[PDB]
Amino acid sequence: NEAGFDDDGSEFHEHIFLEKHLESFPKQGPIRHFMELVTCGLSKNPYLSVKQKVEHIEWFRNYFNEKKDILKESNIQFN
Amino acid sequence: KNRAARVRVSKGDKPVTYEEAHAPHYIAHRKGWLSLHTGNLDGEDHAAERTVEDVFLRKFMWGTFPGCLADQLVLKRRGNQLEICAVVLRQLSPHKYYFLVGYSETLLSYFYKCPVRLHLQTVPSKVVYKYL
Amino acid sequence: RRKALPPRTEKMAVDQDWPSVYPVAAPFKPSAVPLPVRMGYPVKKGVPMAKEGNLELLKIPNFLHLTPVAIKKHCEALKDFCTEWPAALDSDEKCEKHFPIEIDSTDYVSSGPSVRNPRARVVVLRVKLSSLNLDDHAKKKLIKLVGERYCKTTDVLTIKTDRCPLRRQNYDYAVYLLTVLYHESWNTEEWEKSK
Amino acid sequence: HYVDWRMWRDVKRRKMAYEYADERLRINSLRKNTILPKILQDVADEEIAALPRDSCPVRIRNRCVMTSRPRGVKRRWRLSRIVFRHLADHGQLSGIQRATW
Amino acid sequence: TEDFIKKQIEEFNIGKRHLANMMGEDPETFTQEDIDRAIAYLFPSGLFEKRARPVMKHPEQIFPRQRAIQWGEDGRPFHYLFYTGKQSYYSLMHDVYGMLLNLEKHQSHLQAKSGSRWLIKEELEEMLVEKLSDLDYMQFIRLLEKLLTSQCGAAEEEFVQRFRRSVTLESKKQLIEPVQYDEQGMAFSKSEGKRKTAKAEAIVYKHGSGRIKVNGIDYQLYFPITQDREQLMFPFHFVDRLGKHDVTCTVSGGGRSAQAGAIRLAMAKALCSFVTEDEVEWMRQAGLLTTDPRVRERKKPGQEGARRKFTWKKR
Amino acid sequence: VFQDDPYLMPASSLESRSFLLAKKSGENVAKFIINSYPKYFQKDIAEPHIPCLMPEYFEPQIKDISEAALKERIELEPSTDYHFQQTGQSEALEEENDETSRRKAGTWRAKNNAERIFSLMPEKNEHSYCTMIRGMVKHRAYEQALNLYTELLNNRLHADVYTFNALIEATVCAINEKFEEKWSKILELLRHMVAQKVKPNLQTFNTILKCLRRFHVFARSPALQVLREMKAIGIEPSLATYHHIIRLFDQPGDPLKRSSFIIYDIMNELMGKRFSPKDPDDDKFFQSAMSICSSLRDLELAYQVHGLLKTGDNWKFIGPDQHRNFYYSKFFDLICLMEQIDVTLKWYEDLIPSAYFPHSQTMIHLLQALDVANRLEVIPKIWKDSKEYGHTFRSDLREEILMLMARDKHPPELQVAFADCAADIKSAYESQPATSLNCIAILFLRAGRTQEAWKMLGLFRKHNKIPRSELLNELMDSAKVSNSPSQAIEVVELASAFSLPICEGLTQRVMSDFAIN
Amino acid sequence: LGISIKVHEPPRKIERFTLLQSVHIYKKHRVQYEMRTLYRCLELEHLTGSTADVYLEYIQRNLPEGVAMEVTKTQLEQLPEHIKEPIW
Amino acid sequence: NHHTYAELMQTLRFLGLYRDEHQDFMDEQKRLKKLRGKEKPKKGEGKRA
Amino acid sequence: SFFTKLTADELWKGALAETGAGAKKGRGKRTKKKKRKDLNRGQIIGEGRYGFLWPGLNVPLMKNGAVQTIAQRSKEEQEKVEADMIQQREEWDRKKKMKVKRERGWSGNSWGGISLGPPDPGPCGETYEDFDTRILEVRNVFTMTAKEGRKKSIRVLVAVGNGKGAAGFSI
RNA sequence: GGACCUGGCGGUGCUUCAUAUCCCUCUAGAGGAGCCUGUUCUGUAAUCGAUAAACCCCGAUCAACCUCACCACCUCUUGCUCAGCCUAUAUACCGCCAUCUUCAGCAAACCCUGAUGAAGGCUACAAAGUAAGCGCAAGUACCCACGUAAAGACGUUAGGUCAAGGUGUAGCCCAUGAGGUGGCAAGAAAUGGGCUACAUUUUCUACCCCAGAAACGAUAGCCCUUAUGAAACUUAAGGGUCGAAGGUGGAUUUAG
DNA sequence: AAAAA
Ligand SMILES: [Mg+2]
Ligand SMILES: [Mg+2]
Ligand SMILES: [Mg+2]
Ligand SMILES: [Mg+2]
Ligand SMILES: [Mg+2]
Ligand SMILES: [Mg+2]
Repeated sequence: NEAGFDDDGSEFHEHIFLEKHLESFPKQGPIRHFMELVTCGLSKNPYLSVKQKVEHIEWFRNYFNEKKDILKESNIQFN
Repeated sequence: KNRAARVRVSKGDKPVTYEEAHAPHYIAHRKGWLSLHTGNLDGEDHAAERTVEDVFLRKFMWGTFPGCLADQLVLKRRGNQLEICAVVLRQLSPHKYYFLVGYSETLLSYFYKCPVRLHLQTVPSKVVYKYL
Repeated sequence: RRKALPPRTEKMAVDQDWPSVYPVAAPFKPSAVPLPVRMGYPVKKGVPMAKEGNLELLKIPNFLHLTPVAIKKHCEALKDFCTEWPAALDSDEKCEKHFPIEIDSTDYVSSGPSVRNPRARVVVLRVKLSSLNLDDHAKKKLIKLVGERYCKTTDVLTIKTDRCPLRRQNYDYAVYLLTVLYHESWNTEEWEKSK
Repeated sequence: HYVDWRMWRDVKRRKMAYEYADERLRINSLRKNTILPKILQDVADEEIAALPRDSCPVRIRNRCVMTSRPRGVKRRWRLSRIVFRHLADHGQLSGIQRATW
Repeated sequence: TEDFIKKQIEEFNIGKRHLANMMGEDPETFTQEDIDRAIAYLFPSGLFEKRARPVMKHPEQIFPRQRAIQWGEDGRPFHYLFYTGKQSYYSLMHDVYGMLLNLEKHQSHLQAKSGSRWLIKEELEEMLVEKLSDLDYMQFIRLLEKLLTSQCGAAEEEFVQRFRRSVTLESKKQLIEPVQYDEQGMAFSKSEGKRKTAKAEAIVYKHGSGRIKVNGIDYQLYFPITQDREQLMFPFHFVDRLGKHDVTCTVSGGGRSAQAGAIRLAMAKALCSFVTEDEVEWMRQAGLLTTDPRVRERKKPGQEGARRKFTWKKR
Repeated sequence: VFQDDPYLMPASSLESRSFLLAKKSGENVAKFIINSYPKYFQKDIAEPHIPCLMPEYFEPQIKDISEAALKERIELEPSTDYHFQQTGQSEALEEENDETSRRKAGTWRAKNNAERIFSLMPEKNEHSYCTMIRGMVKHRAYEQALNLYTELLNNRLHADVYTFNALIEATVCAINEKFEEKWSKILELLRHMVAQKVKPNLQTFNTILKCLRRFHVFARSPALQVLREMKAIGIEPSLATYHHIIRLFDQPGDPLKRSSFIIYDIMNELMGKRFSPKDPDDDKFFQSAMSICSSLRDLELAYQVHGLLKTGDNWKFIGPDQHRNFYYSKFFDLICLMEQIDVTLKWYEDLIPSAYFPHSQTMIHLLQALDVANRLEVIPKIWKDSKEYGHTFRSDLREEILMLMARDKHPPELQVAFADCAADIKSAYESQPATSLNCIAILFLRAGRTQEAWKMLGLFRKHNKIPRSELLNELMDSAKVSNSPSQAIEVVELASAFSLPICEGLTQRVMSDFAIN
Repeated sequence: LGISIKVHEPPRKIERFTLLQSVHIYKKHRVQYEMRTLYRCLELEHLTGSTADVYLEYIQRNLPEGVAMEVTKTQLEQLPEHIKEPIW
Repeated sequence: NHHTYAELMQTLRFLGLYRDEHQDFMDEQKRLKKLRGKEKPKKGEGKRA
Repeated sequence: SFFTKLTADELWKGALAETGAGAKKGRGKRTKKKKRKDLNRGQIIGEGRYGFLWPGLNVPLMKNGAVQTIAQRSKEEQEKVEADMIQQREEWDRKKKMKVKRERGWSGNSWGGISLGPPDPGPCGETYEDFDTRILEVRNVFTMTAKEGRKKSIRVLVAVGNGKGAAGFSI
C-alpha cells in the first residue's frame, strides 16, 4: 500500500507536531484555546496531510486578519 | 403465482437450455453464479462499481454479438485479471471471430485498466436440454 | 465457414506432463481436455449434462494448474531464495528476550485496479515491557501515564498508531512516542512529593 | 443523453455540495462553541445565510443509479430493491442466495 | 446405441489414463476412490446437492439399464411370455406358483408316507428393468409369505432367500464411559452435553459428600431456585445415591434452566461408569440417556412467533 | 498467441498467418477508434496510474510557435507542411531531428528537402553530409555522398558511420560488375576515418560486407576480411552481412563442401552464439542456412542452426512465415535423412505442431521417404494439407500415395494399407480424371471390396479415360474368379469403344475368362 | 518446503437481510437472502522476510477470483537507535 | 457518470458497432408514425399556426 | 438513467403481447392487432451510416499477399447503400403483403372440396401415393369446462380415396 | 318445440375425518380509556393509486424549506446533453406478487365404446387401457430419517401496479415541457392496527426473586438544555410543580 | 394470421 501513496514524502514531525504553526497568535484567552482545539483536531486526522493543515492555518490567519475590528472588540488583543 | 425468472411450463415447443431452466431458489443447490468477486463478502465494499462494470460488460457483449452467443457469460474477477470465458457458435468465419475477440480484448485492456483473455468453446448451437 | 480439426484428444500420448499443457490458471476448456467429467441435475430416464457447453464446470474454479509435480518443481526451484532460520530463535523465550519489539503489518487485497486502503495504514506495536530497565518509580510512573492500554497480566503494550497514511511514518511516530514515554524515567518535574 | 431530471438534479446537488463544503464545515465548526465572542458567530451565520441553496448536504437525496428511487435503497450496492433482487434470482452475484435456513 | 456406449467407455478409460499420468501413480492401482478424490481436488464443486457433483465412473451408472431387444430378424420373441406386457414378472409368478405346487405335493407325500427383510418395490424395479404397480406387488409378497409358511427344505429355502436382504443394526445403546485416572484421580470421569444452547462438562466422583460445584463455586450461589436443584437431584435420586457422590461441573452459555438441563444430561451420561447396564437402561427408558433438541423455532417474516400469524381479520 | 479451441486451432500455416493479420488489424482499428475521440479517455480511476492509459495525440498544443510547432507536427502532409510553416513564420532550421528525418522519410524529394535544409542556414556539416548520403543512397548516387563525406572529414570534424555506410552501399550494391573496386574504396574510407580520428561502428562494416556480397558471387576473401574486421571491433556483428556472405558462398559452391564450410565458419565467427541483435533481419541467416541444408543435404549446418536458434533464445529461429516454413521443411528433411523412423516421426510431431508447416519440395521428399519405408498413417492430414496449399498439388500427392498401394493387394494383415488406399482414392476423387481415376480403380480392386471396385470401375469407364493394363488384368481376374465374364466383356467393350490401347489384348483376356470360367 | 504450519476452522458468519417480494400491498410474503461465508486461517511459524515474501508471491500467483487475503506479519527487532539515552 | 457512457453508446450506434435493437425499434416506430400522418411537430405549427 | 436497455425478445413480446386475454375469450376481434416485422436479418456485422471497410468483416483479408487499409466511405457510397437498404425493405414489405392463391373447394371460406394431398406415410415403410384426402365437414365445437371456460374443439371429417373402389372415411 | 353431455349450484341423501377445530372446552387479543399511524369527510389553491373475504404503521425499510407528482409569482420556445411529458388506457404488455394452494390434477403420440353426435374409457379372485413432461411426495439447508425454511403447474378475480424499470395508441415543444421564492401533515365528525396500564399477579432499591418499603403508570400541554441539521411549526432524548377517562370490557370474533 | 474467387 505504498506504491503511488507516499503523501509527498512528508515526515511525521510535520503531521503530528503542529507547534511550528503558532506564531501570530496569543498564548492566553479564547483565541489560544481555539488554536489548541484545531491543533488537536488536525493532529488526529489520518485522512489529511501537511498541505491541508497548512492551507487551513493560512485560511484561519486570513479570516482573523480580515476581521480585525471584531478581534479588537472581542475583549482580547490579537498578537 | 410467484412468476419469477423460471421457464413457464405450457406447450412443448420452447428449446429451453439448462441455465435459467431451474428455479431461482436452486441457485446454491442445482446451479451457480455467473459473477464472482470479493465484494460479496463481509468486510468488503465497492460492490456498486463492480455491479455496474458487470452489467455494462454484459450489455456490451450482448450488443457486439447480435446472436453469436448462446446462453450467458461466466465472470472471473481475479483481482486485476478479468476473463470473459464463454462459448461461440459455428456459423461465421474464424477471421471475424478473431477480429472481434482482439477488438474486445484491446478495448477492455485500454478502458478498464485490465487485460482480458478469452477461452472460446466449440458448440454447434444453443446448449438445449429440454424441448418443452 | 466450417471446418473440422482434431483437438488435444488425439495428440496426448501416455506420458505427457500436465503442467506443460496448462501452466497458467486455465478455466478448463472442455473442447481440449479429454476428461469425461459430468455433473448437474439428471432426470429419471436420461443422463446429466456432459462437458460440451457446461457452464457449471466453467463457473467452478478448477485447479488443474496445481499439479503435484508442478508444486514439487516450484518448491525445489525456490530453495535458493529462502534464507536460513537460526536455531537460537526456535525457542520462544530466547526469541522474545532478544527481539521483544513487534511491528504488525497490514496488506489487504482489492478487486479493482486501485489498491488504496485507509485501513491498511495502521501498525500494532506489541512490545513486552519486561526486558528493559523497568525499576519501581519508573514502572509506577509509566503505568499511571498509560492507564489501561498496558496489560498487567501478560505485560504487553498495545498502542493503536494510525495518524498518518504511511507505515514507516507510523513506526517512526511510535518510536518517538516510546522515546517520550521513557524520557519520564530520567526527567522529572516537581509534582512527585504530593503522590 | 439523459431521460430523467430528478436524478440529474440530485447528482448536481451532490457535485455542488462536494465543491462547496470546506467553507460550510468551517462555519459549522465556528458556530458550535462554549464561550467565543458572539460577533464571530453572527458573521458566520451571515456568511452561511448569504450563500444560496443547491449546495447544502441536507438537500442531498439518496436514490438509485438506474431507476432513481428515493425509498428502499440499500447503501451497500446503491440501487433499488427490484433490479438487485432480479439479478440475484438470475444467479449472477455470488453469496446473495435465497435464505433456505 | 452400443457405439455410443463404446465411445463413452473409451473416453472414460483414456481419461482415467490421463488422470493416473498427471497424478503420478500407476494406472492399474488407480482405483475409483482415488479417481473421485482427484476429481474433487481438481474440480471443487461447492454446492449443496449431491447429484450435481463432478463424477467420472463407468457408463453403466451414468446411462440407465437399457431394455434389450427380445425379437430377432425372424420376428419370434426370445421369451415365452412376451405377448402380455410384463415378461419377467409373469415368469417369476409362474416359477413361484410351480414352487408352491411342488411344496404342496411334497407335503402331501410326506403326510401320506408316515436379521433379514423382504425386497422393496424401488429396489425390485431398479434390479429388474420392469415397472409394476402396488396391488400386484402386495399379491407377490403374500405369495412369498405363503411360500415361507409352508414346509421348506433346501432348494425352495435358497430360492426364497435369494429374494431377501439384510437389516442394519438395531441396538442403539450408547458407549459405556470407561474409568479414567488423571494424576491420582480415582473414580474420575467426564462427559459433555448440548441442549437448548447450553454446554456442560460434569466431573462425577465416587468419594465425596453430596454437593454440586458449578464453575468452582457451589451450586447454591449459582442456582438460587429449587427447580434447578431438583433437576440435578433427579439423576442421583433415580440411582439411590446421594451422600456418596460429588460432582464439579463447568457449564457455560444459556439461562438457568438450560444450564441445569445440560448439567443433568452430563451427569446422566457420566454415571454410566460404576454401575451395571440394566440401571443405565432403566435410566434411559425413564428420560435421562437421551438428547433434548428443543431449540427455539425460526421466526417467519409474517408471523408473530413462528406459529401465530399477525392481525388477520374478516372485514 | 492464438487460441486453443479446435475451430481456432492453428493447424496449417495460412490459417495462422490470417489469424495473426486479423489480430493486428483489430489492434490497429482499436487504437484508431481510441485515439479518434480524445474526450473519452480523460478520467483516471487507478491511483497508481497505469502508463497504458495515456492516449496519443496528433494535434499541436501551441500554435503560436514556429520551430516547435513544426517539430511537433513532423516528429514529436507532415514534413512538407512543417517546412511550409517554418518558411511562412520565418523559423530557423536545426541540425538535429530535422535534416535526418527529411532525408529518411521525406528519392528526389527527400534529397531536395535535405539540400534545402542544409543550404537554409549554416548548421552542422557532419549531419548535413550524413543526410545527403542517406538521400543519395536511396536514389542511386554515390559520388555526391563520397564528396560530402570527404568534406565533412576535411572540415576539422569526425564524420558519422551512417554516411560512410550509405556511400559504400550506393557504390557497391548500386553498381554493376564490381568487387575489388568496392573493397578498395571501403578500405580507403576506413583508413581515412582511422587517420582522421573517427570511431567506426560495426553497422557500417556489416552494410559494406552485405553490399559487397550482394554484387559478385566469387567475392569470398573480401567478404571474409570484412566479417573479420566487423567482428574485431567490439561485440557481435550484424546478421545481415553473415547472411549475405553465406548466400554468396553457397551460390558458387554447389559441388564441393569447402565453400559451405567457409560460409559456416564465417557465420559462426561473425554471429555464432545467442540471439545477437544488431541487424534488421536476423532470421535471414537462419533461413539461408536452412535452405542450404535442404538443398545440399547438410548434417552439420542444420544442427548448428538448431543449436544456435533454440538453446540460447527463440529469436533468431523464425522471423517471417516463408522463412519459418523453409526452416521446418529443412528440419523435417534432416530428420528423415539422418534419424531413423521413430525419431523422425517424433521430430515431425514436435516441429510441425509447434511452429508452421513445411515448404513444398522438401515436404514431398520427406513424404516419399516416409512412404518408401512402409509408413502410411498420417495420409488424411497430408491430403488435407495438400488440398489447403493448392488445387494442383493435392492431385499429385494423391497419385504419389496411390502409386505405392495400387500394385499391392490385400494380404494377411493389410487393414492399415487398405485404409490408406481408400483415403487416397477419396482424396483423389474429391479434388474438383485419368491417372488418378485409374489409380483409385486399381486401389479399389486390390482392396477386396466388390461394391467399391465396381463403383470405381463404373466411374472410370464413364470419365472418358481408360486405365492401364494392370487394372484391366486385375478386373478380368476378379471377374473370372467368380465364373462370370460379363464384367470382363463390358470392360473390353468400354475400352474398345473409347479408343484405347486395350483392344486385341482385352478381347483375348475376355475370351480366356469366358472359356476357363 | 519444511515450514510445518497449522490450520484450524474458526466459526463461520452468515449475513442475513430481508427484502420485499413484490412492491405493492403484499406484506405477507418476504423473500429473505443470506450470505454464507467460511474462514480458514493458516498458523505459520519461523519465517524470515525473504521466505515470507516468496511465499506471498507464490500464493498470489495462484489466487482465485472470489477470496480475500490480509497479511499481518510481525517483524523482529531488539532496540532502535534512540531509546536508551536519546535527546528530545 | 452516465454522460460518457451515453455518448459512447450513441457513437457506436452511429458507426454501426453496438447494435441496439431498442433504438432501432424506436426509429421504426417514429418512421411509421411519420408515414401514417403524425410527424414530429416543428417550430411554427400547433397553437399559433 | 440510460442503462434501461433490456433484451430485444422481451421488448418484442411487450410490444406484441401474444398472450392477450382478449383473444382467448372471444371478447375482442382478431383483425384489431399489431403486425411484426423482423430487423435482425439484413444487417452485417459492422455496418453504420458512416462507412468503414473492415479487412476481416467483409472484404477478404489476404489480398494478393497484402493487408488492406482501413478507410472511411464518402457520401455517394453512403447514398448507394441507403438506397439498397430502402429497396431491400420495400421488397420485404412487398413479400409480406402478397397472399397466396387459396384453392377454393365448394365455395368461399369453406374447407369442403379442398385437396390436402397425399397422406402421411406409415412408420413401417408403407407410403400411400395413390390415395387422396378430402375434407367434408368442418365445425367448431365448444364445451363449458371448469377452468378454461369455453373450450374450443375442432372436429373435421376427412375421407380417403384412390380411384380403384377401395376407400374409406374417418372422423 | 322435444332429446343428450360437461361445469357451477342444491337451506340435496349416505359414508370417513375436522390434531387447534365447532361446542361441552385451556390460554392470549380486537368497540372500557389514552398515545401514534392509515381509510374517509369538511375548509383551502395544496398529488395520486389499492380503498369486498385477497386494501388500512398499504406504495414509503422516511414528507421540517430538492425528496414534492399540488398551488401562487417570475423566466426559457433546443425549449439542456437534437432530446421528452410531472396527461388518459395494466380492456396492449414485458416484469414483480396475491385468498384458492391446510390437496393432487393437467397436457404431445395410439386404440376401443358411444350405429364414427356432442363425450367416456375406474373393477389385481380385474370387463381397454400404455402414457414421455409439469407441481408435491421423491428432493436442499438447519438441531439426522422428527420438525422448520425454501418451493407447490395448466387458471377465476380484464385482480395490484403503464406510479422498480422500458415499450403500443392519443395531444403538445413558440406546451399538458423545464428552472427559481413560499405555502401544503388544519379540524365539525365515523373507522382499522401497534403500545401502555385498569393494585397486592403490580411499583421502587444494589446482587434478578431466602430482602425491605410505599395501602399503582404511560401520553396532553408548559420551561430549560443536548447529537446532526444555515433557523425544532412534532417524529429523538434528559431534567422540573401541575399531570386528563383509568379501578379487568355485556350485541360479534381470531390463533396456539 | 418463403429463404461473404
Ligand atoms: Mg409465495
Ligand atoms: Mg412533465
Ligand atoms: Mg387498469
Ligand atoms: Mg416432493
Ligand atoms: Mg413454494
Ligand atoms: Mg386498478
